[PDB]
Amino acid sequence: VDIIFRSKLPDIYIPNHLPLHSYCFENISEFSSRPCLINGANKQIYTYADVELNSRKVAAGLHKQGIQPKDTIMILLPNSPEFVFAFIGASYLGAISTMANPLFTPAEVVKQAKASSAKIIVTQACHVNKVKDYAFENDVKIICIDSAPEGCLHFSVLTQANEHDIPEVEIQPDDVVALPYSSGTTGLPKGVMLTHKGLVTSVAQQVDGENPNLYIHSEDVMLCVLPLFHIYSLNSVLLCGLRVGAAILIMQKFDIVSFLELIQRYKVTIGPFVPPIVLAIAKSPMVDDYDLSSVRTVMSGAAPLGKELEDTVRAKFPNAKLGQGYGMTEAGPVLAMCLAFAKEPFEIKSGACGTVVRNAEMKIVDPKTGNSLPRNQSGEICIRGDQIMKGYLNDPEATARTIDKEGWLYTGDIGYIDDDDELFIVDRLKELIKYKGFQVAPAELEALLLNHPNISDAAVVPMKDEQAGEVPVAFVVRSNGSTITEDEVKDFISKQVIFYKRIKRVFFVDAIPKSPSGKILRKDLRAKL
Ligand SMILES: Nc1ncnc2c1ncn2[C@@H]1O[C@H](COP(=O)(O)OC(=O)/C=C/C2=CCC(=O)C=C2)[C@@H](O)[C@H]1O
Ligand SMILES: [Mg+2]
Repeated sequence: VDIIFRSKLPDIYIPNHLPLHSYCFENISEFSSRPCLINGANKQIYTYADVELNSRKVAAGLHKQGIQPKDTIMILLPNSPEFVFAFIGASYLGAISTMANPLFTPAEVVKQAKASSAKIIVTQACHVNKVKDYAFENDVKIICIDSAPEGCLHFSVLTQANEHDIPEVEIQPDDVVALPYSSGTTGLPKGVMLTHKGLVTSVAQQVDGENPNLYIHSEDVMLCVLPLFHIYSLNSVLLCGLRVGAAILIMQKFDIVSFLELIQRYKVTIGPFVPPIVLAIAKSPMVDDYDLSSVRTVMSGAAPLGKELEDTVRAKFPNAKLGQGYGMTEAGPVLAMCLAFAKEPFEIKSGACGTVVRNAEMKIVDPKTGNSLPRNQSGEICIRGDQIMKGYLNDPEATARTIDKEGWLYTGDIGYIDDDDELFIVDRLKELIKYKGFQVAPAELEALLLNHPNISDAAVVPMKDEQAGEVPVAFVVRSNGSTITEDEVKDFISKQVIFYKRIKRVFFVDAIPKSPSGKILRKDLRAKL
């Protein structure tokens, strides 16, 4: 029998039959006039009424541009009001947003555009070159938020549409609304189908209930420095923020001065961070010149945090409850959330990544035997609930290997749950590398390396790094007679991938250690490194 773990919070009613926009704006009448989005770039403020109206206008505009229910748009933008309007606009149409890092290489953007069948790409003028040829050859519309080059439209073509022209639509709970990409537990990035039902469930698990797990209210100011094109910010900052009527303070890029100035100036109360930001707060001499006493909740997620950096937060944010959230794109994303963040807070331990969310089930499974494990025993973390993905787009085989027929998602993460129902992640079974919280799929890099005429075999694994958490490193077997150097391997990769996917070290070996099936012995390589 499976040994099942649950939240210390009771299950709540979740209205996950509601479309995502209907749910997130369910209580909008209570805070219609309140600030919703604050753009750090220009200090422009949109109210809740503004954001709902602009999203509806954009929905009508997208319809006019040919977006029908179940069609997909690609958002290729930094954090911005336009990102939000495009995302919520598509939701109103029963359509799908796929989201991508605007700093991706042309090849990376186009691969995702093709895989997702995006009909429109929403971007900035400076990135049109990345997609223009592909878009022309495939009649993909390009919409620019700043200025429109030839063969492109301006975003005003969407915002100038009449909100009353949103077509009648019957959106279903299992309809897809968001399509972030993730490599999951092995292989290449895949389209994660996140549904209305799924995202409503995930948001509710965090912010709804008499005692919400993550207590945020309509007088809070939440920093949005994490990228909205990744699921952590998209769900836990934007969607959760909207649901409770919080103000969301958007930053386009991290820089330490702007970060500190915005916190102090706007009296930021919620700080959703990742470990590199925590480390920057730890190290920067200028931090002591700022008043950070407004911050009442600091969360770290996306990568392990550690003890030294937890001490940093305590010292630098004297009024804050500090803790972690643990998510995975396929999981909706939140698996566990620090109960110190609750309206009636629970005691927590350092190094814990939270307690499994309410309205969900967790088990810990031994990879060797397949047996479910009791408390205080490490194994693979698995989760079950309405919040998880529908599956991978056009990839039932990968879906079947990732979520079983009893509804269990296998995370590829190793951890244990203690007597206080606190979850600790201790290792990663899956091949995924995390650079500053960003996914680096070694299979992608390995495919590139094997394409080189002078490389016989290759394996990409994480190496521990202070600044980035992990960096990708390559073990490379040179072809016979090859003299390819570390720098030459690095340059070959660097010309083809976004910065964070870059190989930081190459180790040249005679053979890549492999299992008798033909699979890389990655744990052995990590032990060596
Ligand atoms: N807290 C964590 N500690 C150790 N590791 C963590 C943690 N959170 C995520 N990870 C790692 O990233 C993987 C998931 O990567 P992915 O990019 O798909 O998703 C994410 O990283 C999402 C994280 C997140 C979302 C919402 C939120 O509120 C708090 C955190 C996990 O399987 C695990 O290996
Ligand atoms: Mg319906």
